[PDB]
Amino acid sequence: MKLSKDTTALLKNFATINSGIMLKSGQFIMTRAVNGTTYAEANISDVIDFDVAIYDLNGFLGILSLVNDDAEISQSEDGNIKIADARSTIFWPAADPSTVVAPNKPIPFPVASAVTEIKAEDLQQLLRVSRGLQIDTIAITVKEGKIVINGFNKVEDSALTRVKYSLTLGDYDGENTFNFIINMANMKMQPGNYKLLLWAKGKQGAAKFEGEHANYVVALEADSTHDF
Amino acid sequence: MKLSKDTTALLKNFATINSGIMLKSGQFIMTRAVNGTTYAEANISDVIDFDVAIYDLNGFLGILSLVNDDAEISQSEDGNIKIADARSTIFWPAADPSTVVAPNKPIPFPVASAVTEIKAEDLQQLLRVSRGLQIDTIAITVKEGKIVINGFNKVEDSALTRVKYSLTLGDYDGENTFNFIINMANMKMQPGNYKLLLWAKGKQGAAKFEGEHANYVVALEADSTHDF
Amino acid sequence: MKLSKDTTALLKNFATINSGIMLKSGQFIMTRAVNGTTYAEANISDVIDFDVAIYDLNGFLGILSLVNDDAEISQSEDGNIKIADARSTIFWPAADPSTVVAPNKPIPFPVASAVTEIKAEDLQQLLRVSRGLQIDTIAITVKEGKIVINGFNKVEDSALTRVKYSLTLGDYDGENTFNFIINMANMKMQPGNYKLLLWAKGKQGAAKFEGEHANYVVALEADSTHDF
Repeated sequence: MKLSKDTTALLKNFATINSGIMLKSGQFIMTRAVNGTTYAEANISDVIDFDVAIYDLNGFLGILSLVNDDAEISQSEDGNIKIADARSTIFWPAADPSTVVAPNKPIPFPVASAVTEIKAEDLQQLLRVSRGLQIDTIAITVKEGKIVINGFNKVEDSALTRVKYSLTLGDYDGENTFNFIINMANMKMQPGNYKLLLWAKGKQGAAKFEGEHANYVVALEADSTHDF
Repeated sequence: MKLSKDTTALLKNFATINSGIMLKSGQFIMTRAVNGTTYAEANISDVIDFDVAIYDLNGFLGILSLVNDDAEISQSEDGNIKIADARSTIFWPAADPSTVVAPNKPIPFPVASAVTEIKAEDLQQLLRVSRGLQIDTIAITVKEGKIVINGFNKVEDSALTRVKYSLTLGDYDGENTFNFIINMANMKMQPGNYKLLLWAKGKQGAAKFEGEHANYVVALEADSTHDF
Repeated sequence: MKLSKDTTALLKNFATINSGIMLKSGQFIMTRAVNGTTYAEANISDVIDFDVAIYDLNGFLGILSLVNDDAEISQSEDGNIKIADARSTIFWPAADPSTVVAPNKPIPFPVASAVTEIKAEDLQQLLRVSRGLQIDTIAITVKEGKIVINGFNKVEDSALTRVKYSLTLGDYDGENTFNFIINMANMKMQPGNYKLLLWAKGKQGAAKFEGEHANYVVALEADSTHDF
């Protein structure tokens, strides 16, 4: 198998969600944070031709940048990974799968309670601002008939009453009410545009970021409220 | 009000002098070190439309560098700062004036004892060499008919007797003799060319670096000598 | 004396071998690591017109990068170093040879047992991979009529049995058997192409990397083997 630049760029991102990964034969990759707050999946143009668990994904990816593009990666004789360059060979350890937390088989996302979208420059601003504003939690709600994302510094407003940052995502044509709360540390989507699919039922809730390359599903905090 | 890239760059330089600042409506900014050793002022092209004190100038400038150019900065509903964009909004705390040391009035430099200049490439060399040679104090004096700047490491040489770096500005046309001493920690001018105005009356003295947008006034140290 | 950019670049690389150096009148420089494991030398195109020991080479070279290349480096009135250009003078300390471990004399590298080469690209990858794979020791040997370098992780594999990296240098037109072991920490040659000269007698052994700018000599580890 071979890994194009796009595929390694995706893997580098999944590497920020979970340092390790479980690759399975086919053109689909997926991962989740050790604590299950964030999950991500993607169909890739490259094809994986064997099942292997890589404990240090970013390390593996770095080692692939030292080889040619047409490098041929395969399963080493002893069970590891073999990267064959024009005149050189690199062997990378394959880990026992028990040392890598991986997600269960993919299940279709439910039908959305609410739908909207976020543009690359806005996701970028949201993420960049959280650092300087000490924003560690955001809430997607409705104000004056438009979906908006408010940012708070929970450590010192617990009730999320003092909005420090506010972003308008467009108009809401629904009729329901909600204030879905997300933990900023879970927003690991790679930069780019995203369709935002909000889902809630009772005390269950999740936000899906459907992008052009991958999909990210993040959990809503217990404190979330709605009338769906 | 809208602040341009040129104005925020100056405010960023002023933040190295004092971490907080007091803005007054108009097109003039000035600040002073909390210990009162260095002063700075600048005329700006943008206009400030409301009076406001900012405790953490740097943090503020980091937040402005995240919103568009059109970003309008205004007096918030609850008396703080509002940074409005077309689709986003960021709030920032406005401090009580009393909690921010600031100059009460501009420092005029009506008279000079000596006038010289320092070119941008030479000021840059001075600063860099200083870091490399632990130079923490400089001395402006006359040497064989030339105005020069000598650099020393005060801790390893209390008599300011071992010059580690020497820079010639030009020849002196005066008739006086002097040795103006400056603590490098007070050389906060941003890069550029400067007219240098030196003044000393008895146990008094100060140096003014006149730039083509901001000026700096730093006090000479007590062990300075002169025949003025 | 005036040091051109190519001499300072070489001097900067020797500094990674031994933080200090002993310069001597002539057109030749050399140095050896404090623990005596690696030796380096080179012919330079500038003339060093006087003996001087430099305790902090990197610092010195940094200083030299703040003045014009036309800078005159001379023996200070009091034994130290004086660097001077158009309008500025910098003084750098000369060290007592006692505080600097320098080589004694270029002992002629013996006839070689075997000879090969390593292209710049290969060398770079060897170093880059060694870091990513934590390869602390390499082995130069013959495999299928070819000279090859195998990298191991000696702390995690004492017997040097599991190759983690392998590079092909070229075919061995000779007919001897050898397994020359080198400690990665001694591979300090600056980047470029090199002629590899390997030599061994009994329990004696060393490798000389012959480059166009400079030459590096590194000893072989005790565990090396050969029938030369």
